[PDB]
Parts: sequence; structure tokens; C-alpha cells
Amino acid sequence: ARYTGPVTRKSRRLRTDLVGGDQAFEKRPYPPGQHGRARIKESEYLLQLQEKQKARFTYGVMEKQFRRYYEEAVRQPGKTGEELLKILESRLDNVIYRAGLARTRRMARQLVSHGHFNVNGVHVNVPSYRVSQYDIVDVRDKSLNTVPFQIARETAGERPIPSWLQVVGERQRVLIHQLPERAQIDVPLTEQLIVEYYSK
Amino acid sequence: ANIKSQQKRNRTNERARLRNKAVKSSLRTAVRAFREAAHAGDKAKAAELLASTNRKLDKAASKGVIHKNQAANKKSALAQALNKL
Amino acid sequence: AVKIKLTRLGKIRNPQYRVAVADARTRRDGRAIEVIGRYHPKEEPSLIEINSERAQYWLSVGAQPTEPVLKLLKITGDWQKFKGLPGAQGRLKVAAPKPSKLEVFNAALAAAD
RNA sequence: UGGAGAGUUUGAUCCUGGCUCAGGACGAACGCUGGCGGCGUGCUUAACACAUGCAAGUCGAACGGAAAGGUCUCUUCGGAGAUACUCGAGUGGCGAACGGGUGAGUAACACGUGGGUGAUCUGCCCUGCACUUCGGGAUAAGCCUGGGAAACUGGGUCUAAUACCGGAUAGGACCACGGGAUGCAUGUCUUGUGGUGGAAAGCGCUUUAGCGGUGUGGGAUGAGCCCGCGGCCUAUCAGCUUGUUGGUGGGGUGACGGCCUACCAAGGCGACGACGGGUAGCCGGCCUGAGAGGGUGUCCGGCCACACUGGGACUGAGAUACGGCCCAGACUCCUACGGGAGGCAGCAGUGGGGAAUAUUGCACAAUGGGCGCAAGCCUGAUGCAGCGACGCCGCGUGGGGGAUGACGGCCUUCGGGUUGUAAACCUCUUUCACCAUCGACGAAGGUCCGGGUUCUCUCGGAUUGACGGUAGGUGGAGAAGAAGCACCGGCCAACUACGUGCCAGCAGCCGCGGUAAUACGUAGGGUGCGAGCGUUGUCCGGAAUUACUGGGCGUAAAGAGCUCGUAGGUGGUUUGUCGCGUUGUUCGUGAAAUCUCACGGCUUAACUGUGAGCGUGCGGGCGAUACGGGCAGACUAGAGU
Ligand SMILES: [Mg+2]
Ligand SMILES: [Mg+2]
Ligand SMILES: [Mg+2]
Ligand SMILES: [Mg+2]
Ligand SMILES: [Mg+2]
Ligand SMILES: [Mg+2]
Ligand SMILES: [Mg+2]
Ligand SMILES: [Mg+2]
Ligand SMILES: [Mg+2]
Ligand SMILES: [Mg+2]
Ligand SMILES: [Mg+2]
Ligand SMILES: [Mg+2]
Ligand SMILES: [Mg+2]
Ligand SMILES: [Mg+2]
Ligand SMILES: [Mg+2]
Ligand SMILES: [Mg+2]
Ligand SMILES: [Mg+2]
Ligand SMILES: [Mg+2]
Ligand SMILES: [Mg+2]
Ligand SMILES: [Mg+2]
Ligand SMILES: [Mg+2]
Ligand SMILES: [Mg+2]
Ligand SMILES: [Mg+2]
Ligand SMILES: [Mg+2]
Ligand SMILES: [Mg+2]
Ligand SMILES: [Mg+2]
Ligand SMILES: [Mg+2]
Ligand SMILES: [Mg+2]
Ligand SMILES: [Mg+2]
Ligand SMILES: [Mg+2]
Ligand SMILES: [Mg+2]
Ligand SMILES: [Mg+2]
Ligand SMILES: [Mg+2]
Ligand SMILES: [Mg+2]
Ligand SMILES: [Mg+2]
Ligand SMILES: [Mg+2]
Ligand SMILES: [Mg+2]
Ligand SMILES: [Mg+2]
Ligand SMILES: [Mg+2]
Ligand SMILES: [Mg+2]
Ligand SMILES: [Mg+2]
Ligand SMILES: [Mg+2]
Ligand SMILES: [Mg+2]
Ligand SMILES: [Mg+2]
Ligand SMILES: [Mg+2]
Ligand SMILES: [Mg+2]
Ligand SMILES: [Mg+2]
Ligand SMILES: [Mg+2]
Ligand SMILES: [Mg+2]
Ligand SMILES: [Mg+2]
Ligand SMILES: [Mg+2]
Ligand SMILES: [Mg+2]
Ligand SMILES: [Mg+2]
Repeated sequence: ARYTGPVTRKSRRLRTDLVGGDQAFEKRPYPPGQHGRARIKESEYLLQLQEKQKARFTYGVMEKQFRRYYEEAVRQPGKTGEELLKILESRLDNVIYRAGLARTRRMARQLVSHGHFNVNGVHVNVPSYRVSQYDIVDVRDKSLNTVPFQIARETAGERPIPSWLQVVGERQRVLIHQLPERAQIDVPLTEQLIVEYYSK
Repeated sequence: ANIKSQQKRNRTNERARLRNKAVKSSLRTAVRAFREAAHAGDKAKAAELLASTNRKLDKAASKGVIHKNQAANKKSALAQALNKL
Repeated sequence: AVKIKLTRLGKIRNPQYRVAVADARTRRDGRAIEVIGRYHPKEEPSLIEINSERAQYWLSVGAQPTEPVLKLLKITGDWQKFKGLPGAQGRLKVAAPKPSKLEVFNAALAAAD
């Protein structure tokens, strides 16, 4: 399922601007509710829970699905926070976001959901399609000459392209050189606290 | 019985029972007449009922009445019961 | 008798088969004596492999193939080389090699630049 | 590559030590709620009683025949000829011992793993080899009649066969004597002379269609029997055993064997738990755990045991003989009262028990099986569909802007705050359901018609799919059809107001409530989660609270009142040997699924396929001798005189 609710309210409580830029946030950067102004209690469980609540509502992933991502991140060799966002950055609606073919995280999900993208000439409509190395992500034939797609042609400058993917020109097709390691991830969250949450 | 091919086979089992009962019962008398000859100590009839009892044991083994290993057990017992005399 | 048969072990609508030297008095997915190949009747040609030096062992000692396995041993040339037929070569056809994951990716670079 | 703690004994503290909670899981049930799809899965209790339909047949290329269909001819205007394609009933062949189900019984060689069989069997299949030869008397069916209420049954005539019966010759049947190879004691295999013996079957052809028969050497498969080792509770069960333990002579069996029997001998088992009681199908695996362990045996896969209860056999290569037989017992139904018939723990289904578990579905298209030369027929195996959120996984319920922070709601130190960019409005996109429309892969096959001789093989066509007019593709209209549930004193994320005043009631802990309750009931707000959320039950974790990994005993639970001593456990110094323990290597095995790793296919994922690991072990070969042990010695420090 999907949350489909107020996006500022679950960015006030976590005390971090989740969606990129907000004027509703930073007018009230304190948590919501009628008791929203009093100070909080510094618990060790709260600092590990609200670090995982960052990673869910940043990406729009539910708890039974996000828990499965931990179960294989802890199982691959290397580290655990490194491979948690590695299999989270490679979701298709996150690839469409970082390529600049949308504005927010929710609209980058409907464009994958409502059938506006092929990958290898294969009509996908799943948001959690994990791309791999060398996966071209093309765009449909009917998807051109449409209002919410050619808004993403003259707005190709205000956010940078990460070093692991590469967008090309008038054919909007996203090419993946390798999986993102650590440094080309946008970081609003620290990664050694989700790992310490599921070990409880 | 209920299946059509089991009423058919209940009759063919009863013929083969009456057929095998008569053949096996003939071997018990032909063994006995050798026993009543060799225990008396003749060496004359027992040497010529050994040839006729062993010849019936081989014929029942080819008619599918006793087994070929059963014929070989009873012939070796009676032939060794001749050489004791 | 000893039957060379097929064993259904895929998903619900995807019948991936194996080729198993089994016994006649045995259900499909029982103990095989030697699994010697697989048969996948969902690809565009199909996917057929027979070991071809152990299928020559079981045919030379008395195994009886079932009627879709008899079609398969004629395709891979293992039936004909046991009898003495002229068709001892393989009339089996494999799928065409699609352009791989790297060669299409590099060709999409030079088409945009 | 993987180990978290917290509350509660006291006025306070440190220990000991219980109890309780936060995690995961389920063949679940229950409460509230409910959109869809993929894929799994569903009588855990009464191995309780079962209405109805179906779940094993096939062969005319084994045989006599002609009830049905189709013809040639003939007559009557509905009778003939089996000779004639075809075929009801009947004889014969093979199958019916597999496939499916259940877990009552079994503490056992039942199962797991590894060996043995010089102690054995093995239909159909493959292959080497010899052979297929003389004859004989019947009966089912048919027809005519007798008995019985039925189920069934008697008698007389009459016809076959690859049915049945008797001879001929044919070594792996036997007896005695040898030879040559072998070893592991009985012995085993290969051979020689002499003496006794044992088989069978024919049918079909558009004329090279084609199918078969018997005896034997050797393979393949399936099975039997025996042994090492391993996997529960109980000593408030300590004497069990007389065919018991061993021998000889016979009987028996496919085979060894007290398996059976006669006689002789006096043994066998047991504190390393015999005899007894309780419980239980076992295993791969499953759930948990860092691991070692602990609980379990459900889907799927291997094995065992049983088929209304108890017993017995027959047939056969093969029998716990579910849908066979006979007998006794209990229960249901028929009867003319003499007698008869019946077994869902097959597939659906009904009653009952229960907190609880589904359709009297479709189809042989696929794969597997039975018979047949083959075409085909049979297959409730199976392939799929129906129903239940029962579980896992995936996706939706909108998105981008947007303060006049509107009304309303609750709180307010009456200034405001908050629900809240959330709605309003503007604008954009249609995944799913919805309407219309094209429409499969599963089918390099199964059959008929042409080239190919044959077998085989494409050039090449006809028709053939239960799922299914489904999955998926295309097009249409509009944000349009779609969110809940528990919790908010601490553990434990997340607080105020009003109502209620030891009342009503809450709670897992210990506590809360006695007129300002963050702990009870409502409302606003929050938080977790999401088509689910909570509760109850059960199991593991935390529990280093059974401690091998990994604890203790002066005073916390804990040293027998003290010694002597049997079984047992452990052993100083040193030389040589053996290679059982230990250790190295190599081969065989540790089935497939599952599990971890790497990639591939379903739009991804769950699911699935492939390769490598894992499979801790066990068996055979060949190395090592430091340590433990065995064997043969030595020494004097321990011990004793
Ligand atoms: Mg879900
Ligand atoms: Mg018959
Ligand atoms: Mg008599
Ligand atoms: Mg004997
Ligand atoms: Mg005290
Ligand atoms: Mg106190
Ligand atoms: Mg429910
Ligand atoms: Mg309901
Ligand atoms: Mg279903
Ligand atoms: Mg049951
Ligand atoms: Mg019953
Ligand atoms: Mg007939
Ligand atoms: Mg036949
Ligand atoms: Mg059976
Ligand atoms: Mg069951
Ligand atoms: Mg006659
Ligand atoms: Mg002769
Ligand atoms: Mg004869
Ligand atoms: Mg006695
Ligand atoms: Mg004896
Ligand atoms: Mg004896
Ligand atoms: Mg039981
Ligand atoms: Mg532990
Ligand atoms: Mg089972
Ligand atoms: Mg017999
Ligand atoms: Mg039967
Ligand atoms: Mg039955
Ligand atoms: Mg049933
Ligand atoms: Mg009831
Ligand atoms: Mg079929
Ligand atoms: Mg078939
Ligand atoms: Mg469902
Ligand atoms: Mg569409
Ligand atoms: Mg708290
Ligand atoms: Mg009050
Ligand atoms: Mg309350
Ligand atoms: Mg509970
Ligand atoms: Mg516990
Ligand atoms: Mg423990
Ligand atoms: Mg202690
Ligand atoms: Mg002590
Ligand atoms: Mg005291
Ligand atoms: Mg004490
Ligand atoms: Mg003392
Ligand atoms: Mg001692
Ligand atoms: Mg010792
Ligand atoms: Mg020593
Ligand atoms: Mg993979
Ligand atoms: Mg993939
Ligand atoms: Mg797998
Ligand atoms: Mg395995
Ligand atoms: Mg070894
Ligand atoms: Mg001294």
C-alpha cells in the first residue's frame, strides 16, 4: 500500500527536511500535534526508530517491505548500511527522480506506476523494480508529447545528475554505469542506526 | 465382488487351486512310497521309485506348481536317502 | 520395465521437465535412478539437453523410453546412433543469441553522442 | 559475518534468586475491518457412522460364436446365410500387488546412515544361444429342462483354443568320482566321465504387413534376509527365560536360521538398566538460536504399518490383496423367515464431534500408468478451475501547485494554538477494477492425407487446448469505484481536556481508581502498522534459571555423621613395538526438493530453473607416531615393607 497523506507532518516529527525544499517546513520545524512544542526525551530507542522512519518516508516504502531489504543487506558481503541504500537507490522510481524526470518523490512513483517507462523494451509498472548494472530505462512512445513529461526537459539544470547514472538528450533514456557505492548518495540519514535498530 | 474383472478372476483362482491341490497331493504319495520302501530296506524298489518320484518332482516344477528350488531340495534329500541303504 | 520418462517440476503454468531413468512401478516425481537431462517446452525453439553418453548406456542395457522421450532422442541424434539410422547428426536447433547486456549498452552511447 | 536488555524483595545499597515483558514462528481459531492480482495452502478432534454418482480395465492380430450397428444377395413387407467389416455376453492372455488414502498399531532391524548375501528371489525389458516337435480327452458359452421369494444353483446334450492333459529329444535339476582356478570356515566358480531327468503355440497380411512360443549363459530393474552404529520418559519396575541358549539327525523355505520336530547338554539375558509401565509412525526437513542446543515430523519427497475388528489362506514373478476370497464378531438394509447382500482412513459429498478446515467442478490437451501390432479405449493419478485475507509476496486507494493558515472540531496564560499544504480552488496523469475489442505460449506432439521404401525425414497441408474468449496487447470516459486497526504511566515509539469518585471498571509485570486520574469511559491530538490490525493458544529466545560450549555448594538452595571397600573413572619416570583412539590424503556414498552463494526466466518480487557448496558423518586403500591406549621391558622419586 501507500501512505498518501500530509508530507510535511511526517517531516516535522523527524526534524529533517525530507522532500527537497519546503516553505511549510522551516516555518514550523518543530514536531506536529497539539503537544508539538515541548521538548523530547533523549532515548536510545527513539534515535534508532526515527532514523529508520527517515528512510521509509523518504522513499515511500512500507515496513514489511523495508524489513526484507535489511534481511539481504545484512547478508551480502561488505557492510550493512552501505548495501541497504545500495538496494534502495536502485529502485526504479528513485532512478527516475535522480534523473530529473519529476519534481518530488510521489510524482516519480506514479510515472513508474501508470506505465510511462520501459526498461529493455519491457513495459514495467512496478515502483520497486530494482535496476542493475547496464540497465537502460527508456520512455514510452505515447508518453512523449504529454504535459508532465516535457516539463522535465527545460528543467534539466536545478538538480545535479549523480555520478553512477547518466542521462542523454532528446531521447530521454537513463543509462546506468554501475551501482552507486556511497559518495554519490544524497545523505539526509546516517546508516549505522538502522543496522542497530533490527538487532534489538 | 464389485469389479467385473474380479468376478472373472475369482473363478480362475478356484480352478487353479483345484489343479494345484491335485498335483501337490500326488507328490506326497510318491514321496511316501519311497519312504516306506527305503525304511524297510529293499534297495530294489527304492532304486526304481527314486527314478519315478524325482521324475514327478521335475514335472510339477515345469507345470508351475512347486518352485524349481523346491524340486532341487526334495530330490537331493531322497537321493541321499538311497545311499544310506 | 525400466522407463526413461519425464518429471513435472516447475511452477503452476510453467512445466519445466527433467529426463529421468525411472522404473515403471513408480510415480512421476519419485526416486529416479539417474537424471540424464532436462526439457523445457516454453522457449521459442525449446530447451533440450541429453547427456548422450549415459543415454547410450541405458538404451544399450534395456531401458524403454516413453513416447515424448522417443521424440527427444531422435532430435538430439542419440536414438539414431544407437539403432544405426543415417540421421546420426543432430537436427536439434538452439535459440538465436540475443545481443548481450554490454554490447547494447555501448551501442546506446554512440547513438546519442 | 555473529551474542543488547528492562521492571518488581529494602528506608536506601550490593548480592543471590524466582516471576514477568519487549523478538521470531504457525495446517490456527477468535474480535473488528476488508480493494485487487500472483503463488502456496486448508478435518490438527471421532482409525466415528455413511445416502448417491464416479475412482481398473483392455485384447476379434488367442477361440467358439452372432445379441447391437453396417452392408452383398434373397424373400416376406419384415424374415435369411458368421462365410462377411464390426461386436453384447462367454472362454483364454496380461493387468488388477502399481497408482491414490490414512497414522489406529509398532520402543521394533520400524527408520537414518554404512556394510554383508560363498545363504537368496526377480514378470514385462535388453542381449548371447540352442529350439518351436508327436498325439489325446473335455467343458464355459449355445440349446433343452429341475430347484429358489431373491442372491444364485443342479442335471442332460453340444463347440473350440495360445485354455487343459500324456509321450520324444534338449547339461546349469539331482547322485557318485575326477581335473583346473581360486579363499574367508562352511566353501565358491569353471569343467570331465558315468547313472537318472525336466519344455512350447500358434495367429495374421493390399502378400519383404507383421506379432508371438519354450528351455538356458549374461546384464538391467525391483525385492528378501542378517549385522555395526545412531535418535524418548520411568528403578516408587530387579530377576527375567524352558523351544528358552547351544549341538546332532531329519522336516521346512526362494534363502540362512529353534523356523518346526525328536533326543542329548545346561545354559542365555541383566545395574553399560534385562522383564515391566507410559507415550510415540520414522526420516529428509520445518520453527527458533550467534552457535551449541531446545521444540516439532504439517505441505512436498523416501520408507514402514493398516484398510469395519480378530484370524486364515488361495492364485501369482510379485499379496497388510482399500474398491478379492473364507470364517467368527459388532452394526446397518432386503426376505415369502428357509436364507441372502454390504464396508468412503479413493474423489467430491452428508450426518456427528469440534474453537476450526472447501465443490456432489471441468478435462484426458499435457506428463505418468494398464492392455493392444496399431488406430484407440481406460485413468477422481494428474493437469486445472470453484470457495475461505489461511499464509507469503506484489500493487492500488491519487499527483504537481496552493494560505485568505477559511469554516468546523478540541484546548486556551482568552492574546492565541492546533488538526493544517491537510482541505477549498486551479491543473495534470489512468496503474487497478469498469466498457468495447484483437487473443495466445503450454503442442520441434497426437492423429489422418502426399514425397519417403521399411524403420526414419523434412520441403508441406488439414484438423487437435480442459484451463479460456482467460492471461496479455490495443482503444474509450473521467480523480473518477476503493482504509482500516490497535496503542499512548514505566518497559515501549507516542498527552491534554471533560465525565466518573475504592464506585463503574483497567492490567502481562507492579500497580491504577477513595472529588483537579497523562494508567478507567468518550472527544481532540499523537504513534506504530497497513488490507490488515489486535487477542487467546502453542513452541523457542531472552533464562549463563540444567551451565558440553557456559554456573555452583563456610554464612544465600547446596558436602553424605565418619571410614573401609566391589564395579567404574583417572594415572609417576623411561626404551622398543603395534597403529585401536588421534591425524593426513584419496576413492565410494551422504537421492531430488529445501538451505547459503553466483546468474538466468516469469513486468519485479514471492515462486521457479541451472551450476557450485553444504551434506559435521560412515566404509575400503595408502601415509604419520607427538599424545592417549595395548603388548614386551626397565627405573625409584609416589606407595608399601
Ligand atoms: Mg503487502
Ligand atoms: Mg478377461
Ligand atoms: Mg491321499
Ligand atoms: Mg533338504
Ligand atoms: Mg528481604
Ligand atoms: Mg518499596
Ligand atoms: Mg479473521
Ligand atoms: Mg466478516
Ligand atoms: Mg487460489
Ligand atoms: Mg486425522
Ligand atoms: Mg470408519
Ligand atoms: Mg465382445
Ligand atoms: Mg497378449
Ligand atoms: Mg495397494
Ligand atoms: Mg492430513
Ligand atoms: Mg470336442
Ligand atoms: Mg527326457
Ligand atoms: Mg506337451
Ligand atoms: Mg523340544
Ligand atoms: Mg538342516
Ligand atoms: Mg536342528
Ligand atoms: Mg499413535
Ligand atoms: Mg543463547
Ligand atoms: Mg506425512
Ligand atoms: Mg505360489
Ligand atoms: Mg484388489
Ligand atoms: Mg472403498
Ligand atoms: Mg473422502
Ligand atoms: Mg458442532
Ligand atoms: Mg492422458
Ligand atoms: Mg499418455
Ligand atoms: Mg488472497
Ligand atoms: Mg490500458
Ligand atoms: Mg515513552
Ligand atoms: Mg477529572
Ligand atoms: Mg484512557
Ligand atoms: Mg501469547
Ligand atoms: Mg519463556
Ligand atoms: Mg538455554
Ligand atoms: Mg547460580
Ligand atoms: Mg569443593
Ligand atoms: Mg539461614
Ligand atoms: Mg545453607
Ligand atoms: Mg564433613
Ligand atoms: Mg579398581
Ligand atoms: Mg586403565
Ligand atoms: Mg602416562
Ligand atoms: Mg538469483
Ligand atoms: Mg532478473
Ligand atoms: Mg531454489
Ligand atoms: Mg541434497
Ligand atoms: Mg578414510
Ligand atoms: Mg618411602
